[PDB]
Amino acid sequence: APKAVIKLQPPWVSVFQEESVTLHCEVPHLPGSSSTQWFLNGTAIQTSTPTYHITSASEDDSGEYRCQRGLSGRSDPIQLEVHRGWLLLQVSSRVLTEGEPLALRCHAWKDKLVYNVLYYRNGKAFKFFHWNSNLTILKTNMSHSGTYHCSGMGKRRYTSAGISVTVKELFPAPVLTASVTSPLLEGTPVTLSCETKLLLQRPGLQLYFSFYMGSKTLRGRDTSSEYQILTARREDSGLYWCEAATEDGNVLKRSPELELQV
Amino acid sequence: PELLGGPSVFLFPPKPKDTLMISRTPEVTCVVVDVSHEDPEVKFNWYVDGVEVHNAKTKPREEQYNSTYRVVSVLTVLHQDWLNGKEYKCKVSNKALPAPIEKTISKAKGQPREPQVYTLPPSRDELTKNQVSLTCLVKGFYPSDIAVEWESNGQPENNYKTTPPVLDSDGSFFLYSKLTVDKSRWQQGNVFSCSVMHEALHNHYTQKSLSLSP
Amino acid sequence: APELLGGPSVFLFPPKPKDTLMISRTPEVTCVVVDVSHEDPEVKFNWYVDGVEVHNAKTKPREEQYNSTYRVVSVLTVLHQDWLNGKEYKCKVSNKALPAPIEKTISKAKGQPREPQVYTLPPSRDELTKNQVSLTCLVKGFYPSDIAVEWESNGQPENNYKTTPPVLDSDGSFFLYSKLTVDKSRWQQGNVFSCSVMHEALHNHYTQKSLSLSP
Ligand SMILES: *[C@@H]1O[C@H](CO[C@@H]2O[C@@H](C)[C@@H](O)[C@@H](O)[C@@H]2O)[C@@H](O[C@@H]2O[C@H](CO)[C@@H](O[C@@H]3O[C@H](CO[C@H]4O[C@H](CO)[C@@H](O)[C@H](O)[C@@H]4O[C@@H]4O[C@H](CO)[C@@H](O[C@@H]5O[C@H](CO)[C@H](O)[C@H](O)[C@H]5O)[C@H](O)[C@H]4NC(C)=O)[C@@H](O)[C@H](O[C@H]4O[C@H](CO)[C@@H](O)[C@H](O)[C@@H]4O[C@@H]4O[C@H](CO)[C@@H](O)[C@H](O)[C@H]4NC(C)=O)[C@@H]3O)[C@H](O)[C@H]2NC(C)=O)[C@H](O)[C@H]1NC(C)=O
Ligand SMILES: *[C@@H]1O[C@H](CO[C@@H]2O[C@@H](C)[C@@H](O)[C@@H](O)[C@@H]2O)[C@@H](O[C@@H]2O[C@H](CO)[C@@H](O[C@@H]3O[C@H](CO[C@H]4O[C@H](CO)[C@@H](O)[C@H](O)[C@@H]4O[C@@H]4O[C@H](CO)[C@@H](O[C@@H]5O[C@H](CO)[C@H](O)[C@H](O)[C@H]5O)[C@H](O)[C@H]4NC(C)=O)[C@@H](O)[C@H](O[C@H]4O[C@H](CO)[C@@H](O)[C@H](O)[C@@H]4O[C@@H]4O[C@H](CO)[C@@H](O)[C@H](O)[C@H]4NC(C)=O)[C@@H]3O)[C@H](O)[C@H]2NC(C)=O)[C@H](O)[C@H]1NC(C)=O
Ligand SMILES: [Mg+2]
Repeated sequence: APKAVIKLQPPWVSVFQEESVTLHCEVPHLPGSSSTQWFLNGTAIQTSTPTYHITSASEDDSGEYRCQRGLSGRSDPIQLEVHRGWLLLQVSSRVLTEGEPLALRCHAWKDKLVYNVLYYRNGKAFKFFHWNSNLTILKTNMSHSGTYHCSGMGKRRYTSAGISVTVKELFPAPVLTASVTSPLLEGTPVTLSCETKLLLQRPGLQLYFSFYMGSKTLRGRDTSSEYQILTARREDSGLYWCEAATEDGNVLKRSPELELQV
Repeated sequence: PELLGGPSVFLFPPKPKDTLMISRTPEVTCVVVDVSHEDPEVKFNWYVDGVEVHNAKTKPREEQYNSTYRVVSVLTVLHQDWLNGKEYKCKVSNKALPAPIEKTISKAKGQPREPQVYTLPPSRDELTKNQVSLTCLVKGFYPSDIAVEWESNGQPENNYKTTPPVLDSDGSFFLYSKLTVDKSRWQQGNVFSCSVMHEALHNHYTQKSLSLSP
Repeated sequence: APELLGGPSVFLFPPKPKDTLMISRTPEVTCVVVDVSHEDPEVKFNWYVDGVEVHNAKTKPREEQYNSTYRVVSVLTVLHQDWLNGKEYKCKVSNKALPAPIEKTISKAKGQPREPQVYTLPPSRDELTKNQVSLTCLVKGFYPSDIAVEWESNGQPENNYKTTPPVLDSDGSFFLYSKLTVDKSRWQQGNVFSCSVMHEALHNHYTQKSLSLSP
């Protein structure tokens, strides 16, 4: 059986003291009339409904939540922090894989008003809003990893504490090989490769490769990793480029141009 | 009432030396910060004593390190207009503003007063050291806009500091300028000049000299 | 109609330089809380000297300001050498309009202290045509900028003087001038005037230089 999955409503992993949040224990097997096991830092919680509602958060609510229903595996932990302060930088997740969107919010204590908000990554403000606004980055990549905070103008300028967000890489730049020899006697068997491999344990994820010449195509998105023209006439000579991407295309990377001489 | 938000405006006067030398170009500088990418267009209207002028030069948008834009408009001014107390108004319009922002600047009001300029040799106690301090006392001037320089034999001196103007009990200002020179240059009898530029001086300047003499 | 975020703000002030340099005086650290609301006026202070908590503080009574807020002040006497040695003083402010207590710390300005050089400069010959006359005290080469300069004559304080702010010099030390204005009759009658300087880098924290018509 697959694992349970916890979802936060609102999705923010950091809240203010006395704020409200609801934890949803989702199991793909949709059960009926079956209890839910909730855990705070390994300790069982005296609540068995499929959702767990914190009505007024305090320090005692902080830690790792995990949940389990039916014959499911226990869920991966979600970490909820409860903070005091003027401004709180809220994020939708602390860890992500490239391609997965990241949501950010500059939350004012007791929902008061700030304006002229700045969002910072690693000390530098990268986004400015006259009116307080959430911010979403759809196509995340490794460079979006860093320490996030925000500031805004209320009666005075206030600044949030930092929070760390990691965007994990999926595969490096798919470098293109050179089979043996350049230059070459035309009438020699080709073999060309695209050098990239997965960095995370993605059990059934498949990468799709496609080899280029100058710009016009040779072979489109295919599950095989090697382009093999039967035996080379140097019409297939010069600019060689590879591209490796996920099936959805939301993570795609380049490679150096291959010196090809047949 | 969520009027709050939008760009801010800062209006800066000319450098004192630029208003006093007909050679140089005095400018008033209107700076707009916190311009967003969503509403990047900034419009400047300039008025001199209420009557609009159209000769200002606007530099293009410049992205700041906090990812906001900064836009600057530079208005060249006539020396006598500024010195006669004409008012300079900058009016800034931008879609993120509920109404234009207006800033007005002018020379400080009040009857100008001529500075008295006195040069003071180093204290005898200082002659035991390798470098001595040459002192220029400038007092009794109004307004506080002034410029002070040191030179010797037609060349600028590379090593002097000047205090800010300080308010005196009579409503006028005073300051001091400290020129530091090698003891040998002072004892060898070189002449050093303190040049003071202020609107209330004849030809907008005076200069007094200082040299070792027993 | 949501209101702007914000509450009380805290400003934390160092002792007067002269108070820390004279054992006969009492140096104090001052914790000023502004924008205290009428609805929540209760303010609580906690003081900490180099981490350790102290209880010798004194909090003045509130005072309304024209913007219809309160301004509570808490004064903490400090030990001279504790301040001169660089210990840090922390003020902790608590109020219901705050999400958490505000903390501010101060300490002596860090950096290698440099001894002031003090020079008195008589009036320029060309000023001797005026009714009043300028006596000049040059203090240069000192660090930090915390300093105190005064004038006296015949045991009595001369108070008709102005002193410029410290100015950063091109060698990283500070300087200033102090200008004492006196009637030209007093100067030419031979009366002696003295510039008194107090700074942490001087021997005994004090030096003085005198000035009078030489011949
Ligand atoms: C996003 O970034 C921007 C950009 O900032 C830069 O980048 C960021 C990322 C940071 O790295 C930052 O540190 C960088 O500077 C931020 O923009 C800043 O915004 C703040 C306000 O939020 C502005 O603060 C005001 O500054 C005034 C002084 O500015 C000068 O001095 C500073 C250094 O001291 C310089 O950095 C400035 O650029 C200004 O420099 C002057 O520029 C003039 C124009 O070019 C020069 O004159 C011209 O010079 C040329 C020569 O080249 C010719 O000679 C021309 O002829 C001549 O005209 C001038 O030489 C130069 N001076 C110096 C020393 O270099 C302050 O005056 C002002 O204070 C007033 O307003 C405050 C209200 O906010 C108030 O609190 C103050 O009390 C004061 O109020 C005044 O009080 C007096 C009484 O004393 C009254 O009489 C007045 O009426 C009253 N005035 C007003 C208007 O109320 C501000 O502190 C800052 O200037 C600005 N920086 C820049 C570069 O534009 C932005 O804030 C960031 N956004 C966010 C959300 O974070
Ligand atoms: C509502 O009203 C109140 C009341 O205000 C007053 O009342 C009415 C009548 C009004 O008309 C108003 O004009 C009046 O001022 C408002 O309260 C004010 O709030 C503002 C902020 O909003 C405060 O501004 C800060 O001021 C600091 C320095 O203030 C001193 O100097 C001014 C005059 O220059 C005085 O008015 C102050 O009272 C302070 O004066 C000091 O008073 C002390 C008394 O406790 C003295 O210490 C003690 O003195 C006794 C003797 O009595 C013994 O000697 C003790 O031993 C000794 O300890 C002290 O000597 C005396 N000094 C002087 C010189 O007189 C500024 O430092 C501060 O600026 C910092 O912060 C800014 C933003 O926060 C920032 O922009 C600055 O850059 C600066 O940041 C600092 O920068 C330096 C570098 O320069 C760095 O090294 C620092 O690390 C850095 N620090 C920080 C934290 O950033 C502010 O400008 C104002 O002081 C305060 N007034 C009073 C009276 O308390 C209130 O704001 C109003 N509300 C609204 C919404 O308007
Ligand atoms: Mg005088």
